[PDB]
Amino acid sequence: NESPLHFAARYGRYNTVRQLLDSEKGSFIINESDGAGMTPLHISSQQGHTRVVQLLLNRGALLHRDHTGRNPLQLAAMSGYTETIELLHSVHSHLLDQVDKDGNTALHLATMENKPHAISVLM
Amino acid sequence: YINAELERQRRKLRDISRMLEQQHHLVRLIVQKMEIKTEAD
Amino acid sequence: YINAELERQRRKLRDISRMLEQQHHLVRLIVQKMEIKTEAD
Repeated sequence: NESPLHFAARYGRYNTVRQLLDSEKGSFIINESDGAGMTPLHISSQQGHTRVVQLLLNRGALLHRDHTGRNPLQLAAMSGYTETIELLHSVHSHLLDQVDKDGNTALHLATMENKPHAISVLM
Repeated sequence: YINAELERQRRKLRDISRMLEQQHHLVRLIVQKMEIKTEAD
Repeated sequence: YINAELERQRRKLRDISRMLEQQHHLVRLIVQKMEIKTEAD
């Protein structure tokens, strides 16, 4: 199966995330990818959990990229979660204008999956 | 009659879509606050 | 044939809407009586 932090980060589950990052293991588990390449910062924002992705940024998570080369802005833009890209832009304003392995930005990924309410916020 | 029944099914699919988004918020809330002891990994 | 298939889809959207309202009553009951200990604010 998957890690206890990768389980807690994608299903909301706030007090379990705060407790796993409180342990002695909770220093190198925060930046660990899975077989798809996603850190807990990727899966928390792909699923649109906006107060779990904030605690991962107060503890200083690194902005790595998965096997497709996407940052947490582009994964949340594919899913149309508007409140979690207004928070990631307020603390990292340089993830908006980035590309991936296929060269697509966040406006490219929000139109491939028909997310009209994000396009008005991405622009 | 075709234009007065296609217009009726458009209002019905809007009610199904709004009921299903209010329910998807609650199902997603349950897994955030569900108690997991025996089946914990 | 158009009037005998638009009439058939009207009875199908009525069954989806009634199944979804009976289920929305149960999902809304779960959060009223769910046990919340670990994930309590």
